Amino acid sequence: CPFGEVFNATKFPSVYAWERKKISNCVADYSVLYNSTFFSTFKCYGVSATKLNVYADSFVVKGDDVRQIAPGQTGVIADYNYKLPDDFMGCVLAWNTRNIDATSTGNYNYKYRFLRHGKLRPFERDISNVPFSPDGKPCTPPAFNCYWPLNDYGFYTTTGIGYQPYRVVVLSFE
Amino acid sequence: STIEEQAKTFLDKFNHEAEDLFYQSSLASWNYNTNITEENVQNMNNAGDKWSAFLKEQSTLAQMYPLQEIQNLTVKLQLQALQQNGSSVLSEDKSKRLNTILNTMSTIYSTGKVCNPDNPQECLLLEPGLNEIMANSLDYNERLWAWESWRSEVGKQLRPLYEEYVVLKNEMARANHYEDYGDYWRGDYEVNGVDGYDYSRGQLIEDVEHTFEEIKPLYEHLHAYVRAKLMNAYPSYISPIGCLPAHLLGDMWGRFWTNLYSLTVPFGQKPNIDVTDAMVDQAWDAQRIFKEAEKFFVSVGLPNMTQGFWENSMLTDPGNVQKAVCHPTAWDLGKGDFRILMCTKVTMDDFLTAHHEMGHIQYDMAYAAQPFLLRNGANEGFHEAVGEIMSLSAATPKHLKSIGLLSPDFQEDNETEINFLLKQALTIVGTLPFTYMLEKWRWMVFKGEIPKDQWMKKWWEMKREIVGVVEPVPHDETYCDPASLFHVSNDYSFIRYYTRTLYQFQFQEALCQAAKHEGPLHKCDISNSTEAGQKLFNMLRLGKSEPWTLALENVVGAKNMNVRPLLNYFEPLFTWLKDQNKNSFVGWSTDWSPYAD
Ligand SMILES: [Cl-]
Ligand SMILES: [Zn+2]
Repeated sequence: CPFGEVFNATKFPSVYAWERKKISNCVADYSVLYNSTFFSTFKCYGVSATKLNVYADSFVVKGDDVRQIAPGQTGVIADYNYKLPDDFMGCVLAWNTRNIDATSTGNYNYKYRFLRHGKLRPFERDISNVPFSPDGKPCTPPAFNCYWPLNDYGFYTTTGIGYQPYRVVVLSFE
Repeated sequence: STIEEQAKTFLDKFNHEAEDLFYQSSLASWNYNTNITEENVQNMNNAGDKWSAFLKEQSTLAQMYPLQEIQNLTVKLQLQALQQNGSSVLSEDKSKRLNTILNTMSTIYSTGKVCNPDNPQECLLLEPGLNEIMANSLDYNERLWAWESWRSEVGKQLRPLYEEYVVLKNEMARANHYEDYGDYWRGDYEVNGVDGYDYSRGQLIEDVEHTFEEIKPLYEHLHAYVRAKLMNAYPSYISPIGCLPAHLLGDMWGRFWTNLYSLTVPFGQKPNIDVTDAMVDQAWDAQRIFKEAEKFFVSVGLPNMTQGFWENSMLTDPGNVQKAVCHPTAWDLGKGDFRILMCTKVTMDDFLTAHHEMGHIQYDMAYAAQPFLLRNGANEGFHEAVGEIMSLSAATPKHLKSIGLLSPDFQEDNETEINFLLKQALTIVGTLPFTYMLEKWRWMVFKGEIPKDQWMKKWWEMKREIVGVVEPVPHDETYCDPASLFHVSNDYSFIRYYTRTLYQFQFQEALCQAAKHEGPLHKCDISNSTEAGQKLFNMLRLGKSEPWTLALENVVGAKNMNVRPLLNYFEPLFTWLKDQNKNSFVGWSTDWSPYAD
């Protein structure tokens, strides 16, 4: 029922600081979104129908980055911002948001993490912004080996689909 | 941790930071080259210098990681590239000074115009005007005048600067552990580690000179031929066993004998291989042209142009109101952004050009998955060569038929083919000795082998020996003819034009064999041949990533540069030339002159 608040929602979060919405009680049909060539991805993982019965994560990534919101999957996004378990699952949906989330001049709100000691455990999250030394030392940019771990996407409207902004919704099942 | 793993974690911040900061400069550059404003041209300088700044920062930052203690090649390559002192290794004076010399040369070359003694009120510059004379005028004097003026006015002005230039540049070069500035340039072709595929800054000169020999027979014969063809045009002005007067070779420097076609055509009675007529008749437009080029690549197993290519590119001139600079170019902006800027006219020439430039694009895409610093043709020669194969396949009468541009029932006279080939030779083969000689002299200047006071002596000594041309007027050190030519007086390695030119044959050949082509090598069109595409794409997807020697292997199955393919492409012409030269003399006296009367 409250899916209007997630998709169709104005403001979207960066991948590193992704949102979880809890939905129990409320029952919906799923046919709300079942029928739309607005969605570019929509790969499901272990299901597809309606038995009438739930977690919904959302965030924005680059076009090529969508690959990585599937069980297994390479890294950076899956290593460092958002990991899906190999086990459990529901579905993963994406749509192109060039018009919204990108500008002629270039849009830079949307961020991601590319430096981290360790990999995320599925559904884990890291909102730390601590200058990164590949040894655990303290820091002071750009002290030869000190970098900030967060990178700006920088979505312009005239980039390859690979580099255009995409919104994502992951529906975990419980 | 380890300096390796900790270098990986530098390049990674570098790529994904450079990529964006570069896309800044491209988007700017692009705005300008298309909506030429004062507003725009200034932006083109902001991110433009912010780039140079970002670079110098990261260059000196990258120095921090010791070249020595590394082993993941890919990383060593990237680091090497980035740690490029260049200007830094100098003083503060002896660096801005160099910089000074450069820009002045650039501008004086671009801004130099010469004055008509027979009418002082009209005075044009190289392009057009002078270039126009050299290309068209059939008047000995008119020609001799342009040629001389140029090398005399702007030639001399550049002499002092060029003298100063060679020092600071060598000073620079030697400081970075190079034998000379030449040794710096040859640098481009170097490869270390990677056994079986190595190459040194000596192996080049060795290989260029070795290759250049086998051309001679062919060259001397083309030479011999045009010579006699020229005598006819300029009767009494030419010796039947002498060099060719430098001012009668169709352009200012004689770099290409293209324009001599009108005078040297084997069979002037045969007509157009030109569908400019037939294209405009079937009401083709810009779109159709590129949409065709698109089809051509897809045909061999390559991808459609990107949606972004169609909706972002500029395939047509907007005329006035929005004035744009129209030199045809492919753009690899980064961020999956690929564009052509081409002010298209519905002409065969343009139709071909579109196949060339869209070739660069296809290369640019191929190597896009490579990290930023490795996105780039294997060597300075690779990108232009790929470009050129495309026009090779597209220009075949076969391809032109199978497309509805060439009227169905047109046959090929062995005479139309000899025509076309001669055409090619005037350009492809004329420019070769010219090229190799040019950069030999440059090389030798940098190896400190030509004394200041014997600069022009040695220039023309070699134009006579190597190229078979002579000066209409004698030239002391007051002049400086080598710098009369863009590439030289604008600090650009010219040898690329030699190697590319070879590759581009080794390539087209390999590809026809693989496309299974049956006729003369020059009748070859690789269309519809997916099997051949695969083999090309094999080197394409590499970028600067593997050594160029390996890169070459993937395509032609060999580890080095080979000229045989080029000579093959000129077999039916070469034999026919030996025939026409029956009674002609083949070779030249270095001793004869146009002058001294
Ligand atoms: Cl010259
Ligand atoms: Zn080109």
